[PDB]
Amino acid sequence: YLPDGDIDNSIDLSVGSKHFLLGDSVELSKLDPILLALKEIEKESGAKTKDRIITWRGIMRKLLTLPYDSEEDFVLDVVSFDGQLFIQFNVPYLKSKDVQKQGDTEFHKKLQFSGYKFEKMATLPKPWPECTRKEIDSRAKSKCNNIEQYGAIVRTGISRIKILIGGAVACTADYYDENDPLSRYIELKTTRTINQYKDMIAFEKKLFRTWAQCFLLGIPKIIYGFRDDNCILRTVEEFSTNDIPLMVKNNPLNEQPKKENCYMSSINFYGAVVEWLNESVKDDQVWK
Amino acid sequence: ALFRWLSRKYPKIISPVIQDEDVDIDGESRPTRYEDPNPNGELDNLYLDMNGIVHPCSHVPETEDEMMLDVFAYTENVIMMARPRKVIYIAVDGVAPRAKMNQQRSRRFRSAQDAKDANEDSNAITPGTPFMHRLADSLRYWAAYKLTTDPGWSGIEVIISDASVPGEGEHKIMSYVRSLRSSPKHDPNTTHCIYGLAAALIFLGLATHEPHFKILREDVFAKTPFLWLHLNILREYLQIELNVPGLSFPFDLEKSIDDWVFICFFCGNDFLPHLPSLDVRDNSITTLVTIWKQILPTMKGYLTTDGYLNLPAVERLLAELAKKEDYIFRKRYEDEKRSLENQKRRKNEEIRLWEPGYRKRYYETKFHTKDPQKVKKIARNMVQKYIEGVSWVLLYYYQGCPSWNWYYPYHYAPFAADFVNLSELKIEFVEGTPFRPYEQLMSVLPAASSHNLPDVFRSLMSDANSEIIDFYPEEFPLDMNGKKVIWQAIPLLPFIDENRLLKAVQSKYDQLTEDEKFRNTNRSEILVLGRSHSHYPTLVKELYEEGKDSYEFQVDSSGVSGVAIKLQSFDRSGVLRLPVKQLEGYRHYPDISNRDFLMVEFKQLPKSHAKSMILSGLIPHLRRLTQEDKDSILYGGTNFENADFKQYIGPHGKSQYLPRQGGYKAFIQIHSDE
Amino acid sequence: ALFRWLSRKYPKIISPVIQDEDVDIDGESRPTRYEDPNPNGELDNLYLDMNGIVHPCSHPEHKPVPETEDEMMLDVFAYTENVIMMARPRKVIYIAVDGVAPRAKMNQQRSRRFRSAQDAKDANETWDSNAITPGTPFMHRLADSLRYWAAYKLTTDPGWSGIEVIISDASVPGEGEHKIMSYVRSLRSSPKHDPNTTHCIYGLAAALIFLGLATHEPHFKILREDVFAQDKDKKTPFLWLHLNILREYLQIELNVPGLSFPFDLEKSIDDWVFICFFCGNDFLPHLPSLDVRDNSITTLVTIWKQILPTMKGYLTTDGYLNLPAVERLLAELAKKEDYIFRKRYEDEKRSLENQKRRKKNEEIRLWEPGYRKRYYETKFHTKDPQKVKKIARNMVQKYIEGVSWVLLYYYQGCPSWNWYYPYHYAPFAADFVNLSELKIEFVEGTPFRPYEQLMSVLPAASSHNLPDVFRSLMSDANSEIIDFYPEEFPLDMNGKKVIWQAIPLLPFIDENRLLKAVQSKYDQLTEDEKFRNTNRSEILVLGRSHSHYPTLVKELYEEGKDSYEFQVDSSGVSGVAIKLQSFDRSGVLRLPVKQLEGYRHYPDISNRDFLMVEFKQLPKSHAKSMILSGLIPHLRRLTQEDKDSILYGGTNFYENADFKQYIGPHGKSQYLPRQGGYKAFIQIH
Repeated sequence: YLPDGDIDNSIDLSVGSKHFLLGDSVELSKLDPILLALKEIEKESGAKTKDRIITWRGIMRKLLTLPYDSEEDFVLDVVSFDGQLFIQFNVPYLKSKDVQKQGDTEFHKKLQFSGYKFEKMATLPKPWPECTRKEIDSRAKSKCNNIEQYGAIVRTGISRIKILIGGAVACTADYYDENDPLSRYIELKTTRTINQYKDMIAFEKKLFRTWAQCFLLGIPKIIYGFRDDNCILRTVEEFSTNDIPLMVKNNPLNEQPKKENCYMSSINFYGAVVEWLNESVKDDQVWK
Repeated sequence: ALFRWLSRKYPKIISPVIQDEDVDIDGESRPTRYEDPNPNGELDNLYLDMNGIVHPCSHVPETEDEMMLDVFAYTENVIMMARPRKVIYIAVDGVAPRAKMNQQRSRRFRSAQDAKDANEDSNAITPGTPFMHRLADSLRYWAAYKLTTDPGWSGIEVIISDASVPGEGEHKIMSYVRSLRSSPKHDPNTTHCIYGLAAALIFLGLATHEPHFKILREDVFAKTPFLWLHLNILREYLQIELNVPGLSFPFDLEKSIDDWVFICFFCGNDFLPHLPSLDVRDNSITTLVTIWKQILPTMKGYLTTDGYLNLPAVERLLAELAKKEDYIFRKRYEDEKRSLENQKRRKNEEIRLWEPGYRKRYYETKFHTKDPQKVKKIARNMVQKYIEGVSWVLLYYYQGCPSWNWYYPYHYAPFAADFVNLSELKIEFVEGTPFRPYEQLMSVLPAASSHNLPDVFRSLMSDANSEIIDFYPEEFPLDMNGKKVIWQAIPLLPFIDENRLLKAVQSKYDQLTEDEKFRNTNRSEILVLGRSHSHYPTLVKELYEEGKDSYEFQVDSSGVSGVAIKLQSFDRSGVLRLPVKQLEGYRHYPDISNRDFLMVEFKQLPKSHAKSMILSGLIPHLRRLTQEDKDSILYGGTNFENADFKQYIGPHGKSQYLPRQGGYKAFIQIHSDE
Repeated sequence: ALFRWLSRKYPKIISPVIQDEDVDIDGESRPTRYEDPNPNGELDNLYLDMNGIVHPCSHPEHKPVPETEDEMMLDVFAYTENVIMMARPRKVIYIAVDGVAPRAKMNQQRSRRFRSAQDAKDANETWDSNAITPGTPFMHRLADSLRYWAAYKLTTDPGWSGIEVIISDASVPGEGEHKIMSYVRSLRSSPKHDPNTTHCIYGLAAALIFLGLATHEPHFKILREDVFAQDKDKKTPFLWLHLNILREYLQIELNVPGLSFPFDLEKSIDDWVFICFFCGNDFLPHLPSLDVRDNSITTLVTIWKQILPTMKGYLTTDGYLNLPAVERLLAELAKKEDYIFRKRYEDEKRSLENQKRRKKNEEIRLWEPGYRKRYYETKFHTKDPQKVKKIARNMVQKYIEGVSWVLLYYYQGCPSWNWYYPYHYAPFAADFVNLSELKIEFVEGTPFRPYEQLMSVLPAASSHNLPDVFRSLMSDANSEIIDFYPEEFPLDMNGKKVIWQAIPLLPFIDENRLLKAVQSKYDQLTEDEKFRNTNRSEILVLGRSHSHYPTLVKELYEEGKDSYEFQVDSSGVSGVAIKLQSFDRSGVLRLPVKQLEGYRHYPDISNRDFLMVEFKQLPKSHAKSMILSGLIPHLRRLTQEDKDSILYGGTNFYENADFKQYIGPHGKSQYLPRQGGYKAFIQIH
């Protein structure tokens, strides 16, 4: 829920950073909730599901972004238990990343806090009709964190392999659609304002990453809150996940035409990676 | 009165209606059809205030049968004029709250004096008359005929709220419109139009906080012409006008509109007398607006929030109004006389408001006493009741009726200097239940309309030994205190005591007939659906096959939410017969069986505390107001048509937000030209 | 034009002068003695501007046309006697004559001077109006005329015992009302100054209203004849213009609530006066969007009201500008530029419509958008965008200097004798941005000699008054400065209504070369001319019967002292006195004007009954602006009626008692009873 008046009110995003919270990366990266969901669904089914790969959305997003966004390195752990695959991060690599975060400056902390704050602003604990003024106005005072969140588990499939992954959901557009929840899901991320060509390039890279994010989960709509360098929200723009490849391709200001579409190449690479993972390991093996 | 000022100050919110002619389909004399595109812009919902049609005045058919057909023909025209596509709400006044009884009582008693001088029926419109019972069934037949005999009425509903449903015309509209917002699935871009003549509609239209709203009425200063009244254009005016600079709290036009609507009720309404220093014709609204803008930066909060007052803030508002009484009163007295010598040179006294100390004379004469303690007691009582009235009215336009029995116990308004220490006052309301129509008839009909009243109750109204005969004087004092004679005359009458009135009336219901007893019981609104409509299979399958007593609703193809209840009186095989005898000179209306429509009892969602903020996912239209239009508002001070009526009125564009500053799309357009 | 707005907006300022003649004292309608009580309230000082009297052309409705100078001299004497009689001062009479005006001023009336020459040529195809200018032999005859009249009035009238008269002839440099302003400030720097001194200026210009408020002396008023009744032999009525009442109005009007700093009506008036200078003044062209007829003063005042609560300080302080503050003021005006220009277009055609039923190329079309670009090349005939940006920005810098220069000139005396505005037009208010970047400085310089100023304002058609030697340098076709004197000049109509308010486009005089040529001709001038081309000091004339008279003789004529600091005295005059070498103690003064029959022949008078001393003021000091200690306010003229009518009047534009009791300092307490005062508590009950 976000009318234009708040956008015109110049909401700050840096307020509350000194009360910011950060959870345990190793604890959060565990596949435990997905395992609980699998245990439940098997309990109703009474038999092992046909799903082959179980993992988090972030790893697959990284895999999609790999052929064209390889600015980071990673180590992933693979366990094939009971004939089904399980992919999670590497705990020593988790410790290394935590050390790097300790070495990281306050810039990243402030930016991630601002992102969580923007998520806080444009969200409501209850649907709009049943809220009250006290809930609406006191949003800026509630302390944010990175522990409590809502996530969803989705079943998909590429080529001939069924895939069962999970991911966090920012919020729903208007309410919960018990018949098609994916239709009403909305994702939120922040970005700096756009003034030069480098701004369009970086924005397009972020669009590619977020498109991978949502399209893997099938989220139709994506919204950014454009904040300035002072962590003050300026404007908000809406996009649909289907229109993103066309918008990038059909950009009237594309001073560098793209002779090749990266979306299809990324999907082909992801399919090849899935085939490689399904074939390389047979049973009861651990790889890296 | 207010309409003239609105036209003068805001010119662009009024536009003529393109009634077109018979030929619309690219010439060749093709008669219009309901499915043809509307030159006035597409519309989703239309709400009808049936009073403007049932009482057209224009003093004339003598029998009911003559005018019912005229009503049907007239209503057919206006529906064709606007062409709603989703819903039609038809509202007929029920029993109004006790507060409006006194105002309605004065209007009727004055008409009694009008008849007496005419000696040297227009009173049957009130709810509870046999004419209402005939009219209520008359609407049902008309709705059924139109649905089953028109290809263009396949997906349009009709909701009927006759005199049986408690509440007045606009209040019925207000409650239903708010109930639509209570459902989380409500489409924000639903366009609304409402037809009526009362000047309150402009204010009530802004209470919904639905930008896609408009009001339809005929040209007062004029085939009869009609004038559109676009409120979304008006919102552009108020947003520009009511944005004062230098604020300690963020600007919020949604709360500003509530404040602006609020002050437009001190100037005048239909529940409380206007303040002695205020008059709409004297441009008193601009006086309050200037004062409200001036004082606002000092305060920390707005006057009202979702219909709830902020007593410390409002006490500040009229504090400096007390600083302008003497100038205002002297202005009137100086100008009143000055106009007299104007005609003379060319080819009230008990108070002398212009002279100082008017406060003593005013209360002493108007109350026939001069004890300072008595005046002090009365004056303090005056303020407490008046603030309650303002509190009661403001709730009545935002949260439905908060009290069915409250009324104003005095004939005059206290001076603005009297409202002090309001925060110490305690305000409480009891909702109660609305009166039965027969009780309402006795409370508002004068002594010269016993025929409309049931014959049993006729004795208790005109008997010399009747226990309420004191409530029925043939001749009454006329406290002029006004322009010259009768323009704002106060019909000084005793206020009806409920206990005396209610005890007597309930002792006479036994000897009545079932037709009258049935006519003296509240009901609920009905809804009729077309055979080809999407919900027709759904409702029948559940309310007539599964045996469900009731069935809930949500936002659907029609756009109507609520609760559906099977109508016991409805027969699946019955045939509707036009109750009015078919006269001549009009189209014959054949009887229609129930195989082509369904009638179901209707209800609204449970009441919820409404919030006066714009809904999510809304899309705004374009803007008439250009820079020149804007400039004339800020710096203009005081001062003395069909383009884009198809793609402009509705929700133009597909983006909820606007392309500004650093937005990606906004970057494209600004760098497209360069 | 402004006076009309003052009359219509502030009603109670004006009050008729009680012109009483042959009062029936004790049943005898004998002529009123000068010592008789004044029905207009007692007055202490009186400052006279000789411009408002010596101008037959200013009032050509009648037929004065004095052929001989003697007629003018005697008519001036009679008029001055009448005006003093109806004024009745008691302490000091100041007589002021225009001197060599500052460089920023004569460029204005040089255009005005040429208009008479331009009209004379067209009319041709009475006395010389241009002869009223410093440096002519006429003033040299007039200067002696004043002194004789001063001596005669003092030595004969019994009531003039305590009066002192100060005469500043045309020889003394400085503009007319500037001298009064400087003199009053000099009396301000004396710690012994009496706060309750009642002053009065006799003038005709509307600028006196603002110059009156600059002094911040509450007991003040201006004497002026009825302008609106003279047009619609008999004694002309005059109007008292009580400034002290105007102080009451502005206190209520300028008291905007909700300010971050304490209210100060004394400080506000300076801001109010400073605003009244954008709308028009003799030194700078008016802003394109500002018209006094359009009530632009009210336009600025409203803008000043809203801009004030946010702005942490007043626009001006003791004659000095606050550049950040003024910049915000013009920004709000910049928004109204488009709107203001529009009405001047419709109201123009609306006026055109009405007359139909009753009976340098312009073409800018200001009412149309984009006028800001079109304005400059239309006037400057240059289409280069680069030049326009450079020219406009530079031309704005001069305008800010002018406002700074003008404001100092009315508060701290003349700041510069050489600055002038080098452009014929004013910039748009939107062009005033980044003001704080600009640097403001001045050079005091020295005033011109009268002969230098004569030719620089006189046209080529009036060289007869000017000395014959210099005529060759200004009339010969081969003169090095003949280009400065074109017979015909282009006139800029500027889209006005009538030609007489056009812009006489003229070249600007090159000061450096002009003086060099002139200094070559000094050696050929006579001694009489050289003396008349030398600046001098003021003259103070004191009567023998005056209380302070023996002191002057005791030192300047017995002790041989060269100077003597007068300081405050019985008359209130302060300064330095210097013995006059020209004056003779044993001589007799004779009237240098041939006597005219029927004009009350004045006998010659010896020097034994008066004294003349060269006079000087106290040294210049940085004068502040706030009321003095010990001041007693007058009785208030407003009782809650005009208080409301000015707070909420908005538009009010649609013979009374004597009101003399509202002029003097009623009461004796410096403060006033209020609330918890002991005297107040006794008074209440």
